[PDB]
Amino acid sequence: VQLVQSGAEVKKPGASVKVSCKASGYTFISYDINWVRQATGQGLEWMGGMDPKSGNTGYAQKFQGRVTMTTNTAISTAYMELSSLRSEDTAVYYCVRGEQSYDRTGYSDWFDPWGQGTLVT
Amino acid sequence: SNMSLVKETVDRLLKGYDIRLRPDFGGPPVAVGMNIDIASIDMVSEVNMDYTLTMYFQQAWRDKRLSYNVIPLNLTLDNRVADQLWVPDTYFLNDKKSFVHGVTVKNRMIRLHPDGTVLYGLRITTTAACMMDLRRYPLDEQNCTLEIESYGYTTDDIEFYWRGDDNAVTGVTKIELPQFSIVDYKLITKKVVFSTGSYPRLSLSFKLKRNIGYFILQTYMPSILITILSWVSFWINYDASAARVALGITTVLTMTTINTHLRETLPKIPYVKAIDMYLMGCFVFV
Amino acid sequence: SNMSLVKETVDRLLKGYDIRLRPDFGGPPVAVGMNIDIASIDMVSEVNMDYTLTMYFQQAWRDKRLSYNVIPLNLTLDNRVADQLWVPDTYFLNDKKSFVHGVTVKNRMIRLHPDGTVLYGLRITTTAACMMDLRRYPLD
Amino acid sequence: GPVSDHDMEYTIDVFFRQSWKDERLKFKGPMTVLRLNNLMASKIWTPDTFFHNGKKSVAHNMTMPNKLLRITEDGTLLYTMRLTVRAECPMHLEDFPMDAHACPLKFGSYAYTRAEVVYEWTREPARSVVVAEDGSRLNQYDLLGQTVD
Amino acid sequence: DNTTVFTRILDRLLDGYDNRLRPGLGERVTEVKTDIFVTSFGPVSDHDMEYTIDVFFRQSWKDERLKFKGPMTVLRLNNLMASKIWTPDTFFHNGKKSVAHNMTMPNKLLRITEDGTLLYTMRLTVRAECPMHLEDFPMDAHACPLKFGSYAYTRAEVVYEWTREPARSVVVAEDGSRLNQYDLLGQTVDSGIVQSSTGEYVVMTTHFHLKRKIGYFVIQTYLPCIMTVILSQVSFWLNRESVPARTVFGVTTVLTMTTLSISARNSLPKVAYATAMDWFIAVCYAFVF
Amino acid sequence: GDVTVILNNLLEGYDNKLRPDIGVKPTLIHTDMYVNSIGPVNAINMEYTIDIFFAQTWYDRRLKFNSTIKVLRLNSNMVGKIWIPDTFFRNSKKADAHWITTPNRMLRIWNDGRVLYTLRLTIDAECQLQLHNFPMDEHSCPLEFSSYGYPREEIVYQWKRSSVEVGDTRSWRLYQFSFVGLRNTTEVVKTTSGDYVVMSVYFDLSRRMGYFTIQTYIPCTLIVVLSWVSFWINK
Amino acid sequence: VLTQPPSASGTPGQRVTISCSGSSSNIGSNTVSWYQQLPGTAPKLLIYSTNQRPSGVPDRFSGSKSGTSASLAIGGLQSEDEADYYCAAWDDSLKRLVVFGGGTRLTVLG
Ligand SMILES: *[C@@H]1O[C@H](CO)[C@@H](O[C@@H]2O[C@H](CO)[C@@H](O[C@@H]3O[C@H](CO[C@H]4O[C@H](CO[C@H]5O[C@H](CO)[C@@H](O)[C@H](O)[C@@H]5O[C@H]5O[C@H](CO)[C@@H](O)[C@H](O)[C@@H]5O)[C@@H](O)[C@H](O[C@H]5O[C@H](CO)[C@@H](O)[C@H](O)[C@@H]5O)[C@@H]4O)[C@@H](O)[C@H](O[C@H]4O[C@H](CO)[C@@H](O)[C@H](O)[C@@H]4O[C@H]4O[C@H](CO)[C@@H](O)[C@H](O)[C@@H]4O[C@H]4O[C@H](CO)[C@@H](O)[C@H](O)[C@@H]4O)[C@@H]3O)[C@H](O)[C@H]2NC(C)=O)[C@H](O)[C@H]1NC(C)=O
Ligand SMILES: *[C@@H]1O[C@H](CO)[C@@H](O[C@@H]2O[C@H](CO)[C@@H](O[C@@H]3O[C@H](CO)[C@@H](O)[C@H](O)[C@@H]3O)[C@H](O)[C@H]2NC(C)=O)[C@H](O)[C@H]1NC(C)=O
Ligand SMILES: *[C@@H]1O[C@H](CO)[C@@H](O[C@@H]2O[C@H](CO)[C@@H](O)[C@H](O)[C@H]2NC(C)=O)[C@H](O)[C@H]1NC(C)=O
Ligand SMILES: *[C@@H]1O[C@H](CO)[C@@H](O[C@@H]2O[C@H](CO)[C@@H](O)[C@H](O)[C@H]2NC(C)=O)[C@H](O)[C@H]1NC(C)=O
Ligand SMILES: *[C@@H]1O[C@H](CO)[C@@H](O[C@@H]2O[C@H](CO)[C@@H](O)[C@H](O)[C@H]2NC(C)=O)[C@H](O)[C@H]1NC(C)=O
Ligand SMILES: *[C@@H]1O[C@H](CO)[C@@H](O[C@@H]2O[C@H](CO)[C@@H](O)[C@H](O)[C@H]2NC(C)=O)[C@H](O)[C@H]1NC(C)=O
Repeated sequence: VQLVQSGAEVKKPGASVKVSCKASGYTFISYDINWVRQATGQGLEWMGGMDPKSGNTGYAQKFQGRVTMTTNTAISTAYMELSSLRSEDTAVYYCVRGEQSYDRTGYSDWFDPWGQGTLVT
Repeated sequence: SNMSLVKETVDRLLKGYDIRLRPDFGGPPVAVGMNIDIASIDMVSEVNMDYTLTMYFQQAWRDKRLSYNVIPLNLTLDNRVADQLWVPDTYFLNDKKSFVHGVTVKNRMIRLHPDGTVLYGLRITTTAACMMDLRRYPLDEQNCTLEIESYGYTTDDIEFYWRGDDNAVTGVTKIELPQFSIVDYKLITKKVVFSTGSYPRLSLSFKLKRNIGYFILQTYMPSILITILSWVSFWINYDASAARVALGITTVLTMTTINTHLRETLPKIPYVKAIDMYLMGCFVFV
Repeated sequence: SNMSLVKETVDRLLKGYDIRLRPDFGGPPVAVGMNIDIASIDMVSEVNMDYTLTMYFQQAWRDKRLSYNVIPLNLTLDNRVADQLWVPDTYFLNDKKSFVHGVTVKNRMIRLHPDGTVLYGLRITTTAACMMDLRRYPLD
Repeated sequence: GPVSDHDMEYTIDVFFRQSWKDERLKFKGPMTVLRLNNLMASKIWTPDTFFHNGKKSVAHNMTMPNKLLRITEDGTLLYTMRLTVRAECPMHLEDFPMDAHACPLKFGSYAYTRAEVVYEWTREPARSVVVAEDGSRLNQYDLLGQTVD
Repeated sequence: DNTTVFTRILDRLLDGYDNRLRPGLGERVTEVKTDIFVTSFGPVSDHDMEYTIDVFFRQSWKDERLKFKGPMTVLRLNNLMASKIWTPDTFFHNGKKSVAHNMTMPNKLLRITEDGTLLYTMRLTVRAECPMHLEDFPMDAHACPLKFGSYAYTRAEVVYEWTREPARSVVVAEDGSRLNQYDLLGQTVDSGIVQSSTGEYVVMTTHFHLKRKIGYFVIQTYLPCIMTVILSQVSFWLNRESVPARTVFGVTTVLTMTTLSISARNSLPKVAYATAMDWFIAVCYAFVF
Repeated sequence: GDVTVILNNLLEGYDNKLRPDIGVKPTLIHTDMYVNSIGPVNAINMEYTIDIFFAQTWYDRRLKFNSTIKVLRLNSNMVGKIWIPDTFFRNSKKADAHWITTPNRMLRIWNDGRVLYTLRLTIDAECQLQLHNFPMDEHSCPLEFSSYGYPREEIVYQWKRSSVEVGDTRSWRLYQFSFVGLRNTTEVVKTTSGDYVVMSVYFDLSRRMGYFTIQTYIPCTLIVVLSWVSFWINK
Repeated sequence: VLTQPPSASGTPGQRVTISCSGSSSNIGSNTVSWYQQLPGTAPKLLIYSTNQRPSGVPDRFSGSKSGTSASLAIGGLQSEDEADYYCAAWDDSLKRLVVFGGGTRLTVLG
């Protein structure tokens, strides 16, 4: 299972950015695709998730009105669209798969494949 | 005296006792040892995919709160005191309808030992669900289990084991089923892993091998002999048209009657079985 | 108001009542009158040798302790008070499984009369055993 | 009651009387014997007898609990119950339909061992289990006679 | 003294509590977040249009009145305490006879977190209604439901919401299929609003999709019927003078088809309309005639 | 906050053993049903199952409060503390309420003392089918209910405008019968205890012959027409 | 929201423990999972469900959860474990929220 991801992008503030995450090796509709950002100077941050089957999304609080995570089941890609870019938006944007287990006693989530991929403004 | 002395002993033990707290709440896990005296395995129903078993299910743990020194003798208390103690929240993972017998009084046992050990017994009739695979029916072995878990406590709080670890289950060799025969039983303790932790579990597995002589005598012998009787028409000479027609067509009728009466006598299992394959073979030969 | 009068008389009646004692504890036997309004006879099983019947089984006795005169009506009390009064230990000698219906509430009635007469009714289904001789079956 | 050969079980309906001696319940009054309410009969120690081979037994409580508890001034308690026991009768059918069986009814104490509660028949063994003269509800079999032990 | 604090918390927890008032009576809408783990999809009783489902039913709400503070973060409650707190009175709209297991102890669990979050787990067997349309028997596929909701609490008081994405809030165990006759294909979970004479209620539905197996009716009715028709036709190959022989084919094949049809319609429930197997039987009998 | 005080006052100085207005006038109870389904009608036992939502509304001046809240909407919890009529179904062989996950009752108390009490029932009503014209028979099986201990001069039942209403009528588990209609009725019956107001909800059913045709009529007819072949067979 | 030490250290062989502390609505209610991140590459899963170990991570690593805190115990600390270690725990304050920790730079003295 891999989450091969788009190449680097360079853009000036205020320009919408596109990143893409083609998944291969697993039924793309069974699991979810969470987008995690990571600024070079600091720790990880969670951008938001999306269910590849329903389209349901969960963008984080700090990006409530700046993101659009859609998904194309046909080609099994999930491409985020960050907008309203700024100087603080330069960071390595990761595509993760939110593997999950549910049974008698509640749920438990994690991210096993992970990916790569970056953007600078 | 003695009688009163013990009265104050037990009253002191129970006063200031918090039932909400397991033994050694802040400390190491409590270890519960289990026995089962299988009184009976009543009915193994292929239609309902279940079996019924009556057992004397016993558990034993340590409750340092329930420790006494001023008497030596093993105390046995009225079962109504089991409501005021802490008893593990064991449950049978694959049961459907279970009950503790309640005649002439609620059939359970509560026995304290001077060192704190508590023995707690119940007399249970459990209707467990036994997943079955009757492709090979009636030449099939059915592995029917009973799974014992703890509902709310994880391995960090409670630990399960068989008391004796190989003789914990008794009375199984003395079980005389009408249709099966216990060929082996296994005891498996383990810790299963779920999301929020690992929960303890024990598993009593019987292997039931179905007895065959009946099914031979009732189903196969008639069909085989009717197939031979159908063959008999070959020695009957070609001219005997009415004779050979009578024989063959009546053999077809008899095969149909056997098939459609065994369809009722046999348990209603709406997938194909070996017995059905054999009856179809005999029909095709006729 | 009349409701307050009823409340007071009922409270007085149940106050200082000994459920362990039959009426006329030291006196003559208490007489109990039976009525049976047979609602139905459902099935007659000759394999189990029994028959099921649903009936309105009612008893009537005189309890001088439950005597009032300040109101002229026949009080009808919520069935739940039948646990606070003495009721005879009547049992059916040849039943196998019986039960008082409990929908929407426990189907029983307790009624007090000014002269102390208690009228206590139940709605019972009884699977009563019946010894059957089926030599002459079906001409029996 | 009926003996079910398919389920290998039979049904029996009994009046079960137990007498024991509790010295904590002695009293001195004009009455030698007093009968105890059911609420109070639940308040004293009663032996926890159970039927070893019972499958599902019911203690009738219609219209009132079919139990009676009686105390003599000597402290002797008599406790009579009315109950239906659906016991299991393991059957061997080699000689069917010409077979004969000995269906057992075994009872005893749960949780009290031989050193705490000993059971004995109130009279001679075979005079302490009596079948009413009209008490035979069997279609198939013939009850010949019991044998206690 | 590591349990003195624990017992102080447990005793002070229910001071000034009213189990008759839902959390946030006049301020909020109580949001019970449901979640179901189907341990085993029990047998589908074709005669009764019912199906048994054994489930772990977990409901998590928020009770601000149980906010405690102490050395513990999660606090378990015994069933005696769990009867003293307000819990949603969920029921199953189509349920017939649901049984909550209490062996050896009540198969329930209630936990309270510091912030006042209550988690209530129940283990229960629900024997619900599965309305079937057998026009395609035995080639029928059913979609029958498990609808549940609240009693006595309209859409403006208690609103259920699946814990995670609807379809990840109901899960069937791997070995949970206890069906010997059908094939559990999939499941569709949904939320809706039902309007009744008493108010508007939230209803959480879960349709389980079943497909019937054919391999049994094939070899048990269809092949015997087809062979009987073939045998009836084979009578034409006999020479004409053998009148007794051909008459015996005719009549005895009619008898065999009679028996086969009787048996097949004995196997089917007692519906009052023609099924696919019934049409097959009818045409076959017409052929023999 | 305020509701706990309201409830504590309401149940303070209460006596659930006495019907509202015990000595003044009969208690008038308005009854509604909502038939979730009408299960099988097995002619062998002469019984039909039915699943309903039984609702009764009466007036209790002891449960009158003043406050900004116009209605109190409670669980089954309070049901056991206030007076509830002892309504029972006179033609039920075995009925039972539902208790999962929590008792399926419902209580609602208004400002002026109007109480509404709803529960969910599954009743195995009995109706003695007159099995003539089988399978071309039509029946009318009742669900009757009345108070158990309160005679006509103590409790009076009264239907509503849209009291009894059916659901889909397609998910119903009717096998051989077909639903055609229903009627509500009220009568007064004479009992050993007194005169009881008995309310009835007749349900009209018609057996469907699509099964018996193929099972018996067609095969018997064809067997007779087959037996005639002997006539054309030479003597 | 989860807080963990800015950095930790430990000589080879010594057992060092990284800890995460969060409120009761994320760690007290859900399960943490730990994510290693070797210098400059993409983070990988190190522990999930707080105890389970993904295929590939040696038994050396083990995690635990106590109330509202979690700890990653790196026994037999070796050279190649010099990396960042983060912890994530889905939060129940909104239907889809997962909160990462600050991360810990673990260095190998020597
Ligand atoms: C001969 O002997 C027979 C056996 O001894 C005897 O039958 C028994 O009769 C009694 C009296 O009628 C029955 O007791 C009542 O049972 C009602 C429930 O009945 C249904 O359920 C039981 C099983 O009960 C479980 O489920 C209910 C509902 O959840 C629980 O409330 C029970 O406690 C119990 O739950 C435990 O077990 C569960 C597992 O099963 C666990 O999951 C759970 O966690 C618990 O541990 C079934 O057996 C019944 O089936 C039989 O009966 C029906 C009758 O309708 C038949 O049709 C059917 O075919 C079967 O025969 C049935 O399905 C209880 O609701 C009821 O409890 C209320 O009433 C009593 C007395 O009024 C109160 O003291 C009690 O507190 C309850 O009232 C409170 O709660 C109600 C809820 O409705 C409120 O409305 C009420 O206002 C009150 O609230 C107040 O108190 C609360 C305290 O709880 C408090 O929290 C509130 O805040 C408020 O202050 C009662 O217990 C008994 O079940 C029968 N047993 C059997 C085996 O049938 C028979 O009568 C005898 N015959 C004669 C002639 O004497
Ligand atoms: C009925 O089926 C069950 C389910 O397969 C059988 O239980 C299985 O028994 C075997 C033998 O004891 C177990 O293997 C053991 O695995 C443990 C792993 O911890 C290992 O330590 C042992 O050395 C052994 O290899 C197996 O795990 C167990 N399966 C389950 C799911 O519990 C059971 O034996 C069958 N009944 C019989 C054979 O009578
Ligand atoms: C309490 O019960 C224990 C368990 O049955 C008894 O322990 C036995 O004591 C005898 C000697 O009297 C030994 O021969 C057995 O080996 C013991 N068994 C076990 C399992 O320990 C004990 O005697 C009883 N009474 C007291 C006072 O301990
Ligand atoms: C109260 O109950 C009594 C019965 O206890 C009722 O008295 C009956 O009245 C009728 C009037 O025609 C007589 O025929 C009966 O014989 C009376 N019964 C008895 C036992 O004497 C009385 O009507 C009831 N009503 C009131 C208001 O008291
Ligand atoms: C289910 O099991 C529980 C646990 O034994 C039963 O709860 C007991 O109920 C009796 C009767 O009210 C009480 O005296 C006990 O105290 C209860 N147990 C505890 C631990 O307090 C419950 O009654 C059972 N329900 C059924 C229907 O059998
Ligand atoms: C149901 O019962 C009611 C009352 O017995 C029947 O009559 C209607 O009742 C309402 C409410 O009192 C009145 O407003 C209507 O004017 C009544 N209509 C009449 C008398 O025709 C009602 O017809 C019954 N309906 C059914 C379907 O049985």
